[PDB]
Amino acid sequence: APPTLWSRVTKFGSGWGFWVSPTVFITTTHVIPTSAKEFFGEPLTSIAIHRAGEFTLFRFSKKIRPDLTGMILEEGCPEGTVCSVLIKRDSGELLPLAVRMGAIASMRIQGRLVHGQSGMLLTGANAKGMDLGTIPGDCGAPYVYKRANDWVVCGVHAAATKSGNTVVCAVQ
Amino acid sequence: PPTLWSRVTKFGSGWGFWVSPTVFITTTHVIPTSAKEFFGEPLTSIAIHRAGEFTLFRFSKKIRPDLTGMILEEGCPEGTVCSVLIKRDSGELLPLAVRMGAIASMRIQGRLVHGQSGMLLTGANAKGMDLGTIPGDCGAPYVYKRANDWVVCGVHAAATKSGNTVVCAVQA
Ligand SMILES: O=C(CCc1ccccc1)Nc1ccc(O)cc1
Repeated sequence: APPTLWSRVTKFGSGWGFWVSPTVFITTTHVIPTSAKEFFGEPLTSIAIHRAGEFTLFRFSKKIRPDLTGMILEEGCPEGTVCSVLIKRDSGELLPLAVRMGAIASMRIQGRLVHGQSGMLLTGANAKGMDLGTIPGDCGAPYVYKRANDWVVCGVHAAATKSGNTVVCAVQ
Repeated sequence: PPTLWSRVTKFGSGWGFWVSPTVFITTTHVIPTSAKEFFGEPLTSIAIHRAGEFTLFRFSKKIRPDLTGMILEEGCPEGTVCSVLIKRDSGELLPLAVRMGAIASMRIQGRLVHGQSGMLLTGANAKGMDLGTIPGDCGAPYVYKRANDWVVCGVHAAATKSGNTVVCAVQA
């Protein structure tokens, strides 16, 4: 995946978030620290926060990441698109996990109710574990795919099944 | 915290895999043709067992005492979904699901290669995404989980232009 998309993946609370532009940061709702009153040197009062279940978007009053260009964020992707989940793991290892996207679903994962775009990992037959699949620490990692020359981002990692074979992408 | 990924090591024109502290396996054509020592050990003290495009090195001291011994078998049953553990010079880890078929002699881009046939499950073309293999990937290992155990069953030897068909070189 291009160096420019890996530069947008930022360690955040108990998981990750993604810079769409200089002023727009998206994450997974449950990774946000519940007491936090300041983000990147800016108070709560100076930040626009749109929340839809497990998807949260922050828009700031000034350019946090002026090194960045605005890119396309969409409400999920067509059924059968293959995406990469841009996962950072221990020691500057970068894990772009291949996933085949399916339909909008509502599910129960280990007691919690989750809603988003379901997908199946293309890494192996049994994704359970950290070598071939996801860990709770990967929440907020972005779902991206290439189309006609450009790259699109279409959600953030919300959950994975007991077996690890199914993941859920929270969408706008 | 143990990891399979720690066993994948840069070697000659590609990669190799540590099966145990004393046992390293790779693709025969990536091995350097001019050499006196490999991992600090003089070739003097290295057993080399070649079977076509599969080579095994057994060292006379523990090069990786941090590792336990793993199960190595001569290929896997037909229809087993394996994972090819590709490391890139970018710092990327790319585990791709492959459906293994029959032992075969294959025309792959001009040349004849003997090993276990497989088909990538990412989709007929990777068009710019991390969904297929490149020449530099040769020597990467084929693994799958079976009960409580990882099995390694050979090394990445070749792939077709379209990238659909792959050959896993096996012990024999
Ligand atoms: O669905 C899969 C592979 C699914 C699979 C994964 C693990 C074990 C068994 C099966 N590929 C696909 C990609 C692109 C397409 O267009 C169609 C299919």
